[PDB]
Amino acid sequence: DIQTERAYQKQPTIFQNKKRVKLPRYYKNIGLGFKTPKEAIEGTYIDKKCPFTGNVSIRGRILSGVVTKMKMQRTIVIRRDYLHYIRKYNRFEKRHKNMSVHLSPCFRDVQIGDIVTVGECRPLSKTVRFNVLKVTKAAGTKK
Amino acid sequence: ARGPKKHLKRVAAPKHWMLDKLTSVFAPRPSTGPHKLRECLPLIIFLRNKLKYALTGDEVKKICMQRFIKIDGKVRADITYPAGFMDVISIDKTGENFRLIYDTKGRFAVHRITPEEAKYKLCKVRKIFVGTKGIPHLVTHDARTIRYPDPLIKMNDTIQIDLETGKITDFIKFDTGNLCMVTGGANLGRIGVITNRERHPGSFDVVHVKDANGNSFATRLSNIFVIGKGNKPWISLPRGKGIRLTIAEERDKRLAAKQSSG
Amino acid sequence: GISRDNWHKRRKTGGKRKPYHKKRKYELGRPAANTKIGPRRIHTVRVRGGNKKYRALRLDVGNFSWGSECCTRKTRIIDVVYNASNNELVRTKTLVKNCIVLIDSTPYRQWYESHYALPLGRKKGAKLTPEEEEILNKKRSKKIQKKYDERKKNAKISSLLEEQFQQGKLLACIASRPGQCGRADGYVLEGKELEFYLRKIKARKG
RNA sequence: CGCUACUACCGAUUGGAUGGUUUAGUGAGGCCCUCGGAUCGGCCCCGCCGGGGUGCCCUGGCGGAGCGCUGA
RNA sequence: UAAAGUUGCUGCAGUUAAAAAGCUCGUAGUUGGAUCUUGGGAGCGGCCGUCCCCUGCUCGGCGCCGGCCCGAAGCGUUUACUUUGAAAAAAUUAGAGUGUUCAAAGCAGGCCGCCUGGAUACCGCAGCUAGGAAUAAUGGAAUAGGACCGCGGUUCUAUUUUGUUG
RNA sequence: UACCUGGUUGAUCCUGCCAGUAGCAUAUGCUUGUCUCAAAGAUUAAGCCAUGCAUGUCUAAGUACGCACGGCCGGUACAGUGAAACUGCGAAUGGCUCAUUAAAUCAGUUAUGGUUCCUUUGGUCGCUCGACUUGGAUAACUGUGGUAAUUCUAGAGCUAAUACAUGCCGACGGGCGCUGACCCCCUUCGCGGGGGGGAUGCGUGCAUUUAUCAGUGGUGACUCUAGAUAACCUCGGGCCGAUCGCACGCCCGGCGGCGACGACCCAUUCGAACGUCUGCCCUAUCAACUUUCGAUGGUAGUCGCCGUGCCUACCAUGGUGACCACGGGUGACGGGGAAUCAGGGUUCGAUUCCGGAGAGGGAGCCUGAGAAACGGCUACCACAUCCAAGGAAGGCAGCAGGCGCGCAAAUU
RNA sequence: CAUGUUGGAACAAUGUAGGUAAGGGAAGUCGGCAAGCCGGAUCCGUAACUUCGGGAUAAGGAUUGGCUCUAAGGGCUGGCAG
Repeated sequence: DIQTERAYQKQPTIFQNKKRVKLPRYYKNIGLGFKTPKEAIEGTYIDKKCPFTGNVSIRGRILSGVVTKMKMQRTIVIRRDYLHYIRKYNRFEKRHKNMSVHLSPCFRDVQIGDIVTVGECRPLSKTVRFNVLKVTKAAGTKK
Repeated sequence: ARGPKKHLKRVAAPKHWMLDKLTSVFAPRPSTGPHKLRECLPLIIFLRNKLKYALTGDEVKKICMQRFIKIDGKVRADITYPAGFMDVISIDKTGENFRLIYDTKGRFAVHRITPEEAKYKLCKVRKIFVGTKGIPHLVTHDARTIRYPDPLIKMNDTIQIDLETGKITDFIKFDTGNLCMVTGGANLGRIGVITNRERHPGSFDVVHVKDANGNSFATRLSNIFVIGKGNKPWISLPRGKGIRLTIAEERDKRLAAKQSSG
Repeated sequence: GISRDNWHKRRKTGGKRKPYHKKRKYELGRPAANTKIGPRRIHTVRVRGGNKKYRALRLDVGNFSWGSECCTRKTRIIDVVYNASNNELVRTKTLVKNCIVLIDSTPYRQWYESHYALPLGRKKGAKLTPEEEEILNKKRSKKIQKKYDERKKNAKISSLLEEQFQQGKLLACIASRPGQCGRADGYVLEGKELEFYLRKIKARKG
């Protein structure tokens, strides 16, 4: 189910050796008014880098982007698309700066083309400095 | 650049000293102290250019090393000591007391006061702290860490303290309708009443401040310093009383000054 | 020396970086401690900001906490059993953080004797002839014996810990960093975490 | 096509000369680790007896080790 | 560098002066028809010219007696656009004052101890913020896994309450 | 000031360049009376340097027994000066140059809830049952010496401290959490029972670890700040004052003022350091690049001041690119700015302000809060000095000045 | 099976058949003839030219013993146990 790894996956807040005659969870609210999902409270997953169940503090820039690649382990590549202005030719030009965001498994059902609102935190890895705070799927919704 | 810098170039000095560039390359880099390098007067600048007791820098050496100047009732003998906002400078021999209060333009005014007015000063709380054994501490804007302050004196309030003891004499809470002075930004050294503080979670909060002539300017919460209640302040105010009369209206008074008194 | 810089290596795109400055000091690497289990040897490092950092090269006696019964005792470290990171840190018996060890069992059995007035270990029929320890299992009042008779109902130990008291050595997990602190502080394994590390020990051996 | 003047081109020469990065080999010096032990001090029970409590003994003028243990 | 409208966004040329691929398909790129609260009122300016509207359920009163509403605050399709504010080192430039004897300058000076300056703008974009909703993108109900309801149950944890004591 | 003129022809109208025209900032030619500002070895050679200087420092307040001076005549040690010299702070600022470096540097904007910080400033400096000054060297000195030579140091003989060490009177009488001889009391038919008093021994205040009773205060949000209990306290140790001189007064061997110096820690100030968003010149005769010897992620450590493939073991197969990746060039340090401009642009920015980098090329480190420091060391590599041939010594892209190089740039 | 159709004793020259040589290293010679160097495997790296198949084991590098360990790769019985 969980703990397929070499070391025991647990949370460093809870203690899970109570004496007898359903272990509890460590959740938190992220701040700036974001609804912490049901999957991060009723869920069983252990994740170090999750901003609901794990240890990370969201502070600084809240950005948005559209999901591109989902082939990594608990990480996704989003695309930010913007228009750079040139003063000489009084027009714009399409650019993009696609970035690597950490995705918590409290977002259980995500596909490509979804719009994720991501928050700045400390560097998680070499090129990961953002966490998905909410997922807002595009047009369609059903088939 | 492998350690802390010790010189200050006269060109790259804070703008509100008014230091003429043709004199020297360097300006008085203020000694580390209770206030920041940008937003403070060093002692030499106040005692040389503003008062003209000293013609040179060796003369503020000869003044300070006879120890007549006492900053906040404490005898300071360092020519580059950073005297910031609301810090009261006292010359004991002359019998003159000067409070450092911001001008209409955003400069430090040569504002004289009574000896009664000298014994107390106002300090904005920067944070509260819980000490080593549930001792509430309280750090001000001049690094004053007062211990056992009143449980109602919170984060952004203002405390009137006595200088002899260093205890809290009285306090003012951050109320909408209290007087305040903007101590930074574009609106530097204007007195007005608070109408609303815009709550932006994460980023800085902005306060809308209305002066007596009926003019609404906004600023960050970092620069606002509450100084009294309603219409009357707790401190002596300088000439003008931080109205900020506009460049056309200044020429309208400068006309009448040299036309009437001639 | 050993650089800890992030600019000596490639970009995200996969292009070779150019160095704009050479090795700075605040980019600093010291060689590892590799803290073996032996008679206590600790060196000190003068670090950035003139602070200390204690390089435990050997330490034999740690300080482990029985989180369930709540008693922390300065206990002897004996043998290393598991290491999640490197299998060659169990062959060369080193002490790093989150490393599973066998600690002495007698300072916890002593406390369980004193606090509850029960035995732990003690084989079928194996009773005490010199008579020192067994004077702790008898002779209370008829009303402070009644104090102890509240503790005895909520006494019974976990049956997976029963064996680690009879063998005389407890599976413990180090929590501090012997390289940095000059200490081997940890906690005794019980519950699901114990069962997990018991399987991973037992899995290979056979 | 024949004379002169100048500028580029192909060209056998397994051409030549300067750099730049770098594979191998050897590898100075510093740093860490395990040692090491040139040396320099403690301390002890005896011997000649002081000096003072009554042979115990508080400190010393000295010779001597099993260099006894111990520090740098 | 200007003259160079002889490198062109403003702003050039391509029948013959130099120049349109031999033809069509075609992916990025670029660009994309029309369509959705408009009139009319309403008091006061002097037949006409402004204000306000086709929005809602923690906290004070001008209060009446499970309540008849206005005052401060958590809130309400997304973005570009424009408007204002914040925040933005001086120096330089633009500029205000001032007879360095004029000027370029500089930050000083003026009146018989006093008075008085040492302003002010500009500071592309990117981020922050609050108005405006035309223009241009974008969202919603069509296997109804629809909006508004008041209803009837399935389970968990606080407190308003069980005289102390479980 | 939103501008044009000459030249293809026998002559004409065009396209189109060439040539004139004005500014600017380098060189140079000829010429020169006054006065006021004033750039100046950047371009080529981040080429080489003889000589001199450029970083030293004491008040009443760490340490004076130099008679080098000196007041006193005989004072219970010490008047005042005083070279040294040891202590402890500075030398990591400044100054110079632009060699490298193209999302790097740097600019605006934000994060440190992810760290460190000498000093300044303000707190705390009898909260911990638990000694009227304690050890023994060592410099200057004295007296002996070695080498041609260095800001070389040896052997011997003294003596100091805020250097190096060691340590306790006081507060001190207790208070508080386990452990428990026995004590107050009846209930019921004696056992069960409902609450208190206590002879003890132990543990005692801020760092490492784990726990819950919890969560006094705060945050947009903490595994926050505090509070409680069980242990640990690194011989290469967290403090818990053997320091100094101004006036010295109270009281019958105690009390007391005014300041230096010093101190673990907290909060400041100066910062620094790593990260967030967006932004750059030419090039396709550079179209795919990265990854076994980390490339992009996961996990658990190591190391670091801290976050992180920074590094190591296991895994996963990712990461970037026509919206120009990757590779290459640049007479490329970046920006504030500068020249020219109707309006839009074009070109320049080594150059006094901010940030960066380097000290002939690389590499490594000692000390310190802070250098990977070069007016500090340790090696190699070029260049080069004195030599009695054994050995020492050196880093002007600091201020002057000399050589070279040049179209090109100042007084030892 | 009895050393190839015989034994014994010596250890001269010159032979035939093996080997090794300091320093140099083709100067020897018609001519590197003869001899010598290289050699297996595993991991790197691989040019001109090309009939695009090759060239190619191009050229050029590194490692290799013994011992004690770890890791991964399978079947039978009613995501697990034996």
